[PDB]
Amino acid sequence: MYGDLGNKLVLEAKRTKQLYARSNQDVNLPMYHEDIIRNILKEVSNLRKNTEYLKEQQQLGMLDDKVAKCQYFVTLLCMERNKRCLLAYQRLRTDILDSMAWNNNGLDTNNLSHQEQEYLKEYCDLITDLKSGDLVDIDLSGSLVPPSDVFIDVRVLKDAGEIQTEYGVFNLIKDSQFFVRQSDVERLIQQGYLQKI
Amino acid sequence: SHMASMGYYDIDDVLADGTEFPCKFQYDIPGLGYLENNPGRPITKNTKLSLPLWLARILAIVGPVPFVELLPPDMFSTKVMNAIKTDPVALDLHSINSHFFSLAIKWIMLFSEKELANVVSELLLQRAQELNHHASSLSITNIATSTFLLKLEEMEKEIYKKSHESYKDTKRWMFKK
Amino acid sequence: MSLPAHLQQTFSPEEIQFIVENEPIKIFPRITTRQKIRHTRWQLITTDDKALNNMVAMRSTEVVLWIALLLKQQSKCSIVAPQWLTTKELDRKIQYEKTHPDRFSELPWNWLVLARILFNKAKDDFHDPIHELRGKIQDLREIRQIKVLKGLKYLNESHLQLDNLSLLEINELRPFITEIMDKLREIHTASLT
Amino acid sequence: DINIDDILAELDKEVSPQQDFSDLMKSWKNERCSPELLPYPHQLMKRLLNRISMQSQLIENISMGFLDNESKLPLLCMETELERLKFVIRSYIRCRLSKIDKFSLYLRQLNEDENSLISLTDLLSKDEIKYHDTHSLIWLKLVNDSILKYMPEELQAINDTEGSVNMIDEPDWNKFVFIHVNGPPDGKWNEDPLLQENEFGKPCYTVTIPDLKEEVELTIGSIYVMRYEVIRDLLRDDKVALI
Repeated sequence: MYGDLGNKLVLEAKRTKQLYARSNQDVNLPMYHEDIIRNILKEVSNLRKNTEYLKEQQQLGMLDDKVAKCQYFVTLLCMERNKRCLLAYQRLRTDILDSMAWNNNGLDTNNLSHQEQEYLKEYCDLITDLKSGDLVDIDLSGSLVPPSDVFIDVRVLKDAGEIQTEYGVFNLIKDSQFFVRQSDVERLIQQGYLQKI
Repeated sequence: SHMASMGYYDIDDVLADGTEFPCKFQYDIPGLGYLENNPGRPITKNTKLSLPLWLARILAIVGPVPFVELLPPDMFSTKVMNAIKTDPVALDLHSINSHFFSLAIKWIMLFSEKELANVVSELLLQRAQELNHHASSLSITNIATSTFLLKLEEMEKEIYKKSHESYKDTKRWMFKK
Repeated sequence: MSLPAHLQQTFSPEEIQFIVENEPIKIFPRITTRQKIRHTRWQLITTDDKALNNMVAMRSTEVVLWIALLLKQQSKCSIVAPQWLTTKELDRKIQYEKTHPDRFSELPWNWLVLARILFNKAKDDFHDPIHELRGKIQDLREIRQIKVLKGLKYLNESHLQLDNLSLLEINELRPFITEIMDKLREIHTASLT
Repeated sequence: DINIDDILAELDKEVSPQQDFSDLMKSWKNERCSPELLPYPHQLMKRLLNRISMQSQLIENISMGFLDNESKLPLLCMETELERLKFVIRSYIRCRLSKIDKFSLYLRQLNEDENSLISLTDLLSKDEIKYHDTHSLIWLKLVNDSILKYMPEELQAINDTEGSVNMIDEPDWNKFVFIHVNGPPDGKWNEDPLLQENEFGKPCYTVTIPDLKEEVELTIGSIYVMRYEVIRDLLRDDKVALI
């Protein structure tokens, strides 16, 4: 019956919830089920046709006091359930896109629906609007691991040559090592040019 | 009515609401035969269906004589109540229902049952002792842990994953920088 | 979301270290910063500046622990362990623990965190031999872990009382005690009319 | 014996950067640990965001003297203190942005409810009012186009409280939280009307948990696992802190 497509969408939601927490990295979230979602939206359209085809037949006289009191209500409950599965799936994928927008793009696009490619842009634009204002003195997209550490040894993990950064210049020669203040290199550590800590 | 601690967008609540319960219809109803997998027939009084909980929870309330009776489900039969009361730690709840505790809470709401609330409060408190032993025990996995995690619900696996990562990150901090 | 999932309702052990690093500790300076009546100066904004511009070598003073560790990283300080990090005071607490099954002893909230920081960073500054201090910190850690496992037999719909439990000992138990008492409360309130 | 100590106390009697940081630490610890979105420290935050701007200018000005004793430890400490302070505020704001995400439809409900006991501008920073109002339209446009466009009109509401499940996720008011019972923030215990003694002498607050019809005494200087709905009034009044 009608909810059985929704359950397949939310079993894919659950598997992507597990996937994104089990695997230690930021994984690329799996491809949007445009097909299962079109099946669900098509079934909601047939439940709408059944509300239309009932709502007229009330005036034609077919014992609506019992008959419509149940048939409308069950047709409506099926559409509440399909709305919930779609919204529960779409909110989970939203939570992961916001996590990318803070964690990485704060400092795979084939997988996203076009509304999500759009939403991810508008949300990265919102993040940069918060840090570009008052509260600019603290880099909100910065690290949540506390600064227990003052100067650190860092080993340069990939060649990138002479690079600028706001605080200074480094020549990132493959397998040279720097002893430098943690606050200067922290974004290069996040980009994966540097190793240690 | 719904309780605020189980969420709209909460995937394990969406999945729990999907599970079927046995239902007797108390009325004849045209058009609804798609619930019996034949759209062309009416529903007939004393048909014994199985309906998803998101449909059954609501049909049990409205119609006084409502559209449906919920029959007592297998997972709350006296057999399962007896098995819970002898040995909570040994019991393979993940075979009885993968969502047993979420479904228990919904059943205790839907019919106020001081009896089932006692049995399920005790099952939870007794299995929580073992969840803390298997979460606390960190290698420098065992069969005696893995045989227990296979007996484990989709509710208690969250508590296990979360508690285990709490002990593990604390060891990881104490015994290196 | 904006905050990572493993931080959503609790502190990381590194945030529990950061909280403990905000406490005062006594030190013996190896620099005299105090200018005579007969130069750079500290100018801090979260802690008392007047303690650091007045250091005299080998007269003890108190500073915030994250400055003591930053000075002790050079040869420029030595960190005076609190009175409770003595083999006498640890052994009185071990006796208290064995004598009173029903209670935790009155150790300070930061005792595991501060022991772990100072045994790594200030290993040379103990008056007692550090292998007997590590030994008694472990003896205390293990007795309190038994008393915790006894306490969890009483998870409840209403409350618990956990009087002298450390911040690090609360922080490992938080996502278990609160998650189980939350489901015991949901199962209970569901039964009510 | 003639007990003098009040005569000796009257003879003896003859806002700051260190204090505000201690209120930021209280705010950060309670915000991480509570289920509710607590009200924003409006004046505290304006003060700290001044001191970070002035101190970060001062560290740069002192680094101009080094072009011309000349010991560098106080530069190292003034810099590592700004990193420690900027971390607490970033971790604080990132935490309460995470709650505005969870509670958008609940905060929208407090804002549509013109009879509300709370104005949203009491509760949120100007930058959180910005984040809230626009993140709500960005997410609403996504779902409204992508799936709601196809729904029948009475199901197009993203915030329907009348349906089979309430779509507005409220805070879990009864969350168990760990509390440490401070006593009054003033050392002056005799001021407080809620506080009272016990047997064994020791003072406490009494609170009733209404589902169970149970009174509990929260004795000063001890730690409880306790329901947040019972604590709110003591926490807002600074009588307890969340561990």
